[PDB]
Amino acid sequence: STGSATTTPIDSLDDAYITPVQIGTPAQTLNLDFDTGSSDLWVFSSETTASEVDGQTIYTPSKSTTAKLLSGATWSISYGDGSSSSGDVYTDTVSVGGLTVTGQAVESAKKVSSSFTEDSTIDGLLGLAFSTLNTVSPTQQKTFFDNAKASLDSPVFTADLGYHAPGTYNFGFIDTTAYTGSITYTAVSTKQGFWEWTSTGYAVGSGTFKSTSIDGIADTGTTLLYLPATVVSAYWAQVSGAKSSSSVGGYVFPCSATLPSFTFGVGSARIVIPGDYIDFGPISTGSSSCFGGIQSSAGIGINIFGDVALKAAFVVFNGATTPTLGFASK
Repeated sequence: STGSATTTPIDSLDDAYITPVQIGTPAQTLNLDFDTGSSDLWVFSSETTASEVDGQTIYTPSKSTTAKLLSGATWSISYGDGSSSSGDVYTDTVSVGGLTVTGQAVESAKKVSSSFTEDSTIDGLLGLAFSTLNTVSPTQQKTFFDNAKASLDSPVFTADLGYHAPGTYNFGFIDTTAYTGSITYTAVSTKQGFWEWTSTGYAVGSGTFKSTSIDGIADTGTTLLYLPATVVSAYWAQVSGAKSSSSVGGYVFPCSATLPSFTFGVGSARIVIPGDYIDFGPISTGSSSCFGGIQSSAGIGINIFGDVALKAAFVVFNGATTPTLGFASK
């Protein structure tokens, strides 16, 4: 089997991407944030505290003939941005882009944090990291990918995120029309439950390439590119008037600037992030200070290749017995 679904930016900045997902019988379609940095499929639901729902579409298990309470199971998750959610669990039929899993754990939110409530465009998350990170207790649950894997034509999914445009998540096949050149594969460590890999270095604009190992994760659920402070300082030093602002929470730059590109290494291959991808616009409405898309990881504990980086590539998440990542230009 295969599946193919279009993923659409939630706003003009590509802050996140939503993908429609069919849950239950008859289908209830929710728009979920596919997150390669977490392992829970959770949804706004009929159980979510009413004051914490503001415009999201909800899953109502009582209207699904295939929903079953997963008795005793609870979940609770905290993300890198300080957001959180928790609740109980149903199993139900879940389909993405024509690919169906029966008996998928659908984590029904009873509580969500303010950032989820305030984002009416995101109806929940679909985690695509390794199932070792799933938070369901007392019986950990599998991701949609892990449940689909054995049925797929190839044990892979691909992320093809757009810049200010829709893109695609494919399951079970590699669309050889969707990228240019060849795909460079690189090793993955699953020790932390992430798609963790080591970049071979970076360049700023037309500058020379610096060969240096940068361990980080491929995380579709993170907007920006978070790298070591040395690398980030080297990038923003090439933008007149750029500075790190403790008041704003990162590097800002004059909105009048033209940003340089940023290149990262994948083995001997190179992925170029155009300068425009690194512009996240005014820090507040009407400001002439703009927020940068490359930020320091120093306060995180891991480097994150988020959407800024991933949307410059066609990315293969190879879930074979030995997982690997692949990157191609596009």
